[PDB]
Amino acid sequence: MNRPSGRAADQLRPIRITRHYTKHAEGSVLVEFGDTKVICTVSAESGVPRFLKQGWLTAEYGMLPRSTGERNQREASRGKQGGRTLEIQRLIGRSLRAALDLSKLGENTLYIDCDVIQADGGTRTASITGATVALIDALAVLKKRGALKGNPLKQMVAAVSVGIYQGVPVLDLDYLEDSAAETDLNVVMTDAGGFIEVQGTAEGAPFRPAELNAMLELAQQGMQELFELQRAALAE
Amino acid sequence: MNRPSGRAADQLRPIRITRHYTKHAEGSVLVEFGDTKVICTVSAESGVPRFLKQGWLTAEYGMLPRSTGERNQREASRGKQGGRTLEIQRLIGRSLRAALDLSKLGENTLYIDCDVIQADGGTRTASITGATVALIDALAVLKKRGALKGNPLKQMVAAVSVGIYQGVPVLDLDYLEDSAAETDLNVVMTDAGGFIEVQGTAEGAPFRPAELNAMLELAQQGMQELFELQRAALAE
Amino acid sequence: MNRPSGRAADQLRPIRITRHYTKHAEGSVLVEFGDTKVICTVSAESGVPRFLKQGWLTAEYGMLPRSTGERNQREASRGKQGGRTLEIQRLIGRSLRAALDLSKLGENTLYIDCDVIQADGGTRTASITGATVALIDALAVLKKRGALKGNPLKQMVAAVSVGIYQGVPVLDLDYLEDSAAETDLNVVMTDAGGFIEVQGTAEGAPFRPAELNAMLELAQQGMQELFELQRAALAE
Amino acid sequence: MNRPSGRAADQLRPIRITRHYTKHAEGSVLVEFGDTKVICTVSAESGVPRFLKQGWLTAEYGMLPRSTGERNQREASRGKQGGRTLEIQRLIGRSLRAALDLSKLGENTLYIDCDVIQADGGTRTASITGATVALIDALAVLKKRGALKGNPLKQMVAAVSVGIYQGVPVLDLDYLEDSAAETDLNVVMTDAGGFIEVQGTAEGAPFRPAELNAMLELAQQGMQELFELQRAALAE
Amino acid sequence: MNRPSGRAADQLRPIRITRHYTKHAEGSVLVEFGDTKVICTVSAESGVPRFLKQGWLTAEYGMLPRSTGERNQREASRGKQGGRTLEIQRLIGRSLRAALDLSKLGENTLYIDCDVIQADGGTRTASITGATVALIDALAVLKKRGALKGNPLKQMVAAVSVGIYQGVPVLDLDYLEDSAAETDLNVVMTDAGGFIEVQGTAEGAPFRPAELNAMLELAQQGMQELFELQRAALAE
Amino acid sequence: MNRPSGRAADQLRPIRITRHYTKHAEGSVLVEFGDTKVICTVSAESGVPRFLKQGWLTAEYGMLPRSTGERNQREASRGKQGGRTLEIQRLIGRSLRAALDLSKLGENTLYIDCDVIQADGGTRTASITGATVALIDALAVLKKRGALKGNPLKQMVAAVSVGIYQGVPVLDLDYLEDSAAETDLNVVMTDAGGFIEVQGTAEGAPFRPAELNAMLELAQQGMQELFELQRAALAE
Repeated sequence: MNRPSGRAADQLRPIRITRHYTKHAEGSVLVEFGDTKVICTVSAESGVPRFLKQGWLTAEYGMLPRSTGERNQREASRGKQGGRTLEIQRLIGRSLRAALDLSKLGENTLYIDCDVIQADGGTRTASITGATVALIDALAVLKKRGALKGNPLKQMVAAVSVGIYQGVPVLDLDYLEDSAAETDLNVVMTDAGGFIEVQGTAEGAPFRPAELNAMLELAQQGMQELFELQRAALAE
Repeated sequence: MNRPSGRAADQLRPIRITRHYTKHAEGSVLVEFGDTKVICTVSAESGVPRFLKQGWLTAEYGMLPRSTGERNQREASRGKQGGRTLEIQRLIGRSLRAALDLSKLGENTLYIDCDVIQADGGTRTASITGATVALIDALAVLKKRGALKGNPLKQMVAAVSVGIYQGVPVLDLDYLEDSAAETDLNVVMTDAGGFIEVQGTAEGAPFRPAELNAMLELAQQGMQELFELQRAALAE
Repeated sequence: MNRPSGRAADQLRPIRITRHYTKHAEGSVLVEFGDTKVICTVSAESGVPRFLKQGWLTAEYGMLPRSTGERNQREASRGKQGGRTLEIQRLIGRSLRAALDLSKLGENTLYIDCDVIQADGGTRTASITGATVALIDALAVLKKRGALKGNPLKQMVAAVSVGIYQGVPVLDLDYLEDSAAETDLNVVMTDAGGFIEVQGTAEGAPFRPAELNAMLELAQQGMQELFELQRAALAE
Repeated sequence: MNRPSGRAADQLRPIRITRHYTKHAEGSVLVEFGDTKVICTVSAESGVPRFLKQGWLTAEYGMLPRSTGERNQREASRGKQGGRTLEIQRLIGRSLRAALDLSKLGENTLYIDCDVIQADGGTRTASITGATVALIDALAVLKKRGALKGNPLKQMVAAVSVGIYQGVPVLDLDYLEDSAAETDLNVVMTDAGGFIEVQGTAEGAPFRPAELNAMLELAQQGMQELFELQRAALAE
Repeated sequence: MNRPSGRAADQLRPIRITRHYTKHAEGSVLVEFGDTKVICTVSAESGVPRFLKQGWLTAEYGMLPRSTGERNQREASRGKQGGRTLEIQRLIGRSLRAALDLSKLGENTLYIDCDVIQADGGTRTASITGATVALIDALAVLKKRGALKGNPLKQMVAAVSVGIYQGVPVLDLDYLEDSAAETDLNVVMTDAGGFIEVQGTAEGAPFRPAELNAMLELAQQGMQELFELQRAALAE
Repeated sequence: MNRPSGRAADQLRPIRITRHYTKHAEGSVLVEFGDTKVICTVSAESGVPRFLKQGWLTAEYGMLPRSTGERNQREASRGKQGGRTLEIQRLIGRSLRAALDLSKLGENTLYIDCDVIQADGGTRTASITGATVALIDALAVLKKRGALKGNPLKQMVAAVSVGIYQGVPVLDLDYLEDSAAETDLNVVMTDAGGFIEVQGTAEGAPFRPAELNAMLELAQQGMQELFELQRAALAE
């Protein structure tokens, strides 16, 4: 079993999170999972949709037409967001809201925008891992503006994928591996080691209990390195 | 812990699958998970999208405007299918294709249409469980027409949900339970006991390993009753 | 002249109206005109569009993808309602509003949803005939809730079609007859024997006065059986 | 009973048909029904949609934003054609195809475009009456080009409306009358005096048999003047 | 160098502006630049979009399907306005607003609708030149209604094009010339001889300074005749 | 007159062009005009739209939701590209095609994608200036693949804007200046000093001849520095 990148089965790709990446957002990060590069921004808006309950957070995902090996059609000109985009967006939104105590956010709405500049697998996991850092920077801004009702950060959140490649569970899939793997798992967890999201899919041979547990265990292991990178970035 | 329906935590709702429900489809079933009633039809078409590889199977999901407690906007007049619909459709399509050896299906395309007539939770799981029966009836039709290349049925597939209600994992959620539960799990498995799909989401307290395993174990248990019902229906 | 179904020229198909068909709507009926099966629900909403004048009633029509012999494209995924759908919807809305004294309905809006589960001609006429029964059940609900300003039911309404098949006017067309007939008539009438809608179209030989009168007379005749069925259903 | 225009109940508005109105179309007419002014063009195209059977004819309807008393939203910017437009378009298409022996049209497709420059009721009837003249001019062009298979003109077609105003059936409704009338009738007939289309609708008191016959008789009467105007225009 | 129309390089096409063309608009003009015929209407509406600052003016452009040599698809049925339409609309809106002191217009919104009945080049320039006359008629109406805050007419505005045909700058391009020319210029100026819009584009040989100045000088020259025609029309 | 950035009236912002920016495109550049940062990629595709004549080149423009001071709605979710986007896209496409001898490009189609990562005025001019460099890199790739018919590069192309700020013509506008200026000019020129595009617009006081010439002269002056930067980047 030899991964295309020469990486070991339990080895993450080189990762880097850069804060204050673009100048307008209350929070802006360039997150890099190897060749996967995504810009995640957080935009604070006054008011809320239809609540009286707490604040709100919603997310959107986008890809540059040639962030991919083969050009992908611009959803703007096709006049419609595909199933994949909607799936990834919802995931991001759920994941980030799970990290917040919306009642302490105030009557504000946070807009998360994750745009893939260069894709090579795991854009959704990189997006969540990086968006969390951007989110924290944004909360510091709103706190400064005295627009919050306490510290809404419940707990850090990160994500990573796992897939069966050459019959072996490998961590943090790149495009080639994801294209070849018929069985994969996307996981979103917190600092406390709690799962907020687990999604496993099998196109051919169904994955059995031990198999799933094996993938789950590999993901948790690598999750620790991600939280570390997030903290390091926030302390830099 | 008392479920709204008075059902035990490990008890499925009354279930029934009726074949040859509507007269035009090559396969048509009315599947009932308690008050959740869905019509699942299979439409065989000659030819395939863009392949040379095998046949194909794709699925669509729909709900009647008042199949729900509160009227839901007709996607046709809104001129767009929402995120939920796209999510459910993709799941159904993946699940049913997993049940087939597309290479033995021939140069044909199977259209799966799952429409909710009355909803009360678990429309996607009922849809998959019932669609499989409809799919088998459809394969018998194509076989008769001598349009297949062997028996494409790899293995039966069924689905069920599980959620944390009143701090307890309960099987086959109705609308009230799903509305209250912040942690749930949707699972799609096969006869051999293999998973083809596992999706767990937590909006509040993240679910821990044992918790997930507990939900997974409850789902598998109830999955056996579903395969039984499917066989009984096909032998009737 | 032998109709495909073996039915006489002045014979309606077997008809049945089932009330309280699905559990959420204020009114819900399964109406059956032979093999044509439509679910008609009525959804009461507080308030009105842009009036100060009276209540309101609007209708929508839909078909399951395989409610037809040949699969029809789901308007939701095509992202647009076709001409036929809009035509049928408007007809239903006009027909049902004609049955009401909107000034006695109160500041409420009634949503009529007619979805074809199985089609075999006359879906629009079955829809109107059945929707009226559902509408009455809904009015009883609003009356109970003390949300009305008197009894808004002006008069019962029903509908039926007529077409020239094999050179002979035949009543209540099925799909085969409608497909073959180049001259047809759709009629919507009331208890008092008044017309609220008359639509005759000829694709080939134009229909002459006597011809139209003949079709009109045949429709009125069969209309009496429909009002009878509606009353019987409401008294059951 | 005094009509707004001072016109008698059986009196048509001043009518005029001008051929070769705009220079690009194979047929182009400005038809005027009083203050209702519509430009009807016919565009000949080589080939056909999906036939092997005959030629084809399809129609489209449009209104200038201020062809109406109150500005109406441009369907182009709303990105959608309303129910009214689709209804009128289909009617026009059916009406004009009824006038043709499509088998003698050849493998060609005729595009009918009816655009209202100034509206004051009866735009659809004026459209049909004028489009027929444009259609004939277009057929002469294709005949000259030797693109036809004989003379496809089966018979002239014209249209007019009738409505109950002040309790009296009046011929050729203007906007004010149509706005006030709760009962109206649109009719499309041929030279031979045959009906190709009859549509009567009642919003309040249903119209009875004699009433309908009365409206029908008034329409036929005025139809003769229209065929006369069409012939006069074609002989000019 | 011989222009298709036999016109000299510095000669405008025959031009005519007819006011009060259609009866509903507060301002309505038929403007004719040779075979290019456009109807320009102005619709006054009470209130404004999102301002507190002044009134507003916005414009829309449309073409009849066969106003062109070859039928152009109706944007209404395509459900979208093309790039060309949006470009022309914005230009018209900017041009006409430049002619107004919006602060003296009051809390009103003017809707400009320019629809091409017959096209032969320069529809956008004819549109602006004619819309200005319609705009003035509309202002007189609002003034009469005492809905204005003074005279908002800052200065008359007109437009014309210039292009390199056969290596020579020619004024007011028709369709054939515009189709052949790789270098053209559209200009919008005022009475005082000031430019509000200048747009030059070269598809092949880039145009040099002197070349541009030459085109600019030719346009200004012909602009005087246009202002003359506008005044003559308003004094008629 | 003091520009917000402290820049002189004839001083360009700091500019930088980085080639091979993202790894998938045949050409990819990050172009920076001060705080305006745009990624321009070129995607080579085999074949052409509807030609037999030469190759083709088309362009698309996009902005990240928070590439702007205030979040701008994602066109993908709005399901439509605004007027501004279409305008900029067309400009880019025209500009880049002007730089090519499409007959020497072969039966290929070049897709230009310009996405704004951070905006601060002049995104369209930066886009064109940078896209040209990306285009050249892409041509070298196709030449290597032996897919071209000679060297299609006719001449380098660059662009810059000019506007009246504080009554003075200033070069290369940032967002603040563009927001304040009522008179601006966008220009696209070639190496030979030829204009391929000139667009001047005035919202208030119309710009006179000398004024336009002054802006034009300032633009040409700064254009030389841009061609220099492009060459330097290609020789690096």
